[PDB]
Amino acid sequence: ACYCRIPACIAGEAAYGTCIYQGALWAFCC
Repeated sequence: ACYCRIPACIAGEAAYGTCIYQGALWAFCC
């Protein structure tokens, strides 16, 4: 599974780009 997160990816996750969702920019994390 991957996730859109604010402010950042959590433990054991790495960032692969961004999400644009509900008018904000999120980290795209897997």
